[PDB]
Amino acid sequence: VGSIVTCLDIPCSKKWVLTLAVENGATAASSSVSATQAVYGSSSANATVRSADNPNTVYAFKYQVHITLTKSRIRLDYPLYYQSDFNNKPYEIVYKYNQKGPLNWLDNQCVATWGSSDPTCGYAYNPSWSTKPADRILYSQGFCCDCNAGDLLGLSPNRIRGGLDCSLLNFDNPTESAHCLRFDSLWYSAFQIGEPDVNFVILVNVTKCPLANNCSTEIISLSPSSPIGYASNGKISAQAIGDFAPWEGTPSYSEKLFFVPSVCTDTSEAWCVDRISYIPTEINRWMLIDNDLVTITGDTCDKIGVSYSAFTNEGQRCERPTQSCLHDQLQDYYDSDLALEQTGKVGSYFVQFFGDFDVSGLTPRNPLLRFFTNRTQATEVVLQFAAEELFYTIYLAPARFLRHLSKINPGGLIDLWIVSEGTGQNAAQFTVSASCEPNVEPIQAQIVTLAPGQLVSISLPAGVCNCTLRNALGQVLDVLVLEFN
Ligand SMILES: *[C@@H]1O[C@H](CO)[C@@H](O[C@@H]2O[C@H](CO)[C@@H](O[C@@H]3O[C@H](CO)[C@@H](O)[C@H](O[C@@H]4O[C@H](CO)[C@@H](O)[C@H](O[C@H]5O[C@H](CO)[C@@H](O)[C@H](O)[C@@H]5O)[C@@H]4O)[C@@H]3O)[C@H](O)[C@H]2NC(C)=O)[C@H](O)[C@H]1NC(C)=O
Ligand SMILES: *[C@@H]1O[C@H](CO)[C@@H](O)[C@H](O)[C@H]1NC(C)=O
Repeated sequence: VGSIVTCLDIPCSKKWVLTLAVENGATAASSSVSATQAVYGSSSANATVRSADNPNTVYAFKYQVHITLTKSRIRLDYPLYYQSDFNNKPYEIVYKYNQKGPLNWLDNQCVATWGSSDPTCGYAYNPSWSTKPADRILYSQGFCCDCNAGDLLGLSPNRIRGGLDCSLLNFDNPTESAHCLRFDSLWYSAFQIGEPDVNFVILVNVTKCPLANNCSTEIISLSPSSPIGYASNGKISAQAIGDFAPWEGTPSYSEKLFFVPSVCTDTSEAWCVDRISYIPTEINRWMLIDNDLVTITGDTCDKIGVSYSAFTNEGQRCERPTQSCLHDQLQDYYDSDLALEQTGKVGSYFVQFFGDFDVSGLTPRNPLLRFFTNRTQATEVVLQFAAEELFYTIYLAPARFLRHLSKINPGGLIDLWIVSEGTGQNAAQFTVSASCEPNVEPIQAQIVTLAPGQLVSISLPAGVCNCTLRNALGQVLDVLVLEFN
């Protein structure tokens, strides 16, 4: 049980403070109880609460109080920091014709020199919707391959990427090829990951019921981010207490990037609309991928985010097969883990393979990285109650029998004098009992009310009388023995 404090300079004049602990657990059908629950003001002994200062006052429950605390599973929430967006699978297209016919060195050359208004691949622009030549993206026009001798050794070595037949002397036969970088419809958003925060929910049910010798219910929710809640017009407050910091050994994903599918540039591709659908089977296919598998600058080949500079500047580009520089993309990680998921094995990139990923309440374009855990831990919950309506005051003053005045005259009439000593204006109720034993009919006790400093006399109708003074609540103050007859 808790004590009662005066409300120092949380709205109250007097305040009941109680501290409880609640712990979470995996209950089952058989053992279904993890709750912390306590009742107050129901038994005849726990009906009063000691005061912090001035013990002469105790507070009795006006209602019987039911408080129940339950704790959710413990979740690790990883803060996300937006990096940029990344294409799912870039692909190379090869052009060997244009609107004039086959590409060749004589009458219809492949054009990819920077600055030309005539690139066979076209340019890309930044912003993408622009056609201003000043907004052309460097290296976006791709590059040409032809039936010449490159700087390195060989005879017509640049024919390989475009599949050119450098032996036919024929104007229907193209002798040059253009190579352009393109991005498929699906774009992922990538996030950096911070160190996790702990999260849980504590439900506090406070139920007031009448005394017995209708019920009311208020629910307070508590969390590490919102640790203080109120109820019944600020008359009640609950607060979770402790170091909510993550523990040692919690998994860290700092070196990784959170890859969330976000955008379809061509919404007419049903496969793309599926990849961004916020349903649990696809959200569990979002990916954590090591940062060193990504190129944020796009000038590194065979890395997530590869772009025009890496594609065009690859050494001996024309001697390489198509789609070179474009390996190991998000689509390849997806297919790799998808086949593992489709065969009951454990992959390396899907979030479902990292733990109990929370898919609830996720809104598109506002993703989160949250994992439920094994953890069970106790959390102290401090409760405060405005005592104005929960308790009425009960005062306890000292009280003596005035021995120099309380006598017995020789008919049974006991003249008793009681004094309450001290200062105060709050009366206290006292019970006076008499136990005259030898052949004396019973004497009924009587309640007397005395404020500090007051003094009253009451008469009670070979013997001896045991007279006892009792407090308003389960105490005895003074006892005097007096002879009779
Ligand atoms: C906040 O906290 C307070 C108290 O801490 C809660 O109030 C308490 O709610 C309890 C249930 O909600 C309630 O206990 C009930 O007592 C009733 C009898 O007085 C029961 O009818 C009631 O439901 C039963 O529970 C049984 C458990 O299995 C169940 O078997 C039973 O169903 C069988 O029995 C009926 C016949 O009664 C058949 O018709 C039926 O077909 C089944 O055979 C039934 O479900 C439960 O036992 C407490 O009395 C409440 N205490 C107080 C002080 O009010 C609040 O609910 C909490 N608030 C919130 C929001 O959580
Ligand atoms: C929880 O921990 C226990 C041992 O402490 C382990 O056996 C169990 O597999 C764990 N479960 C989960 C879901 O982490």
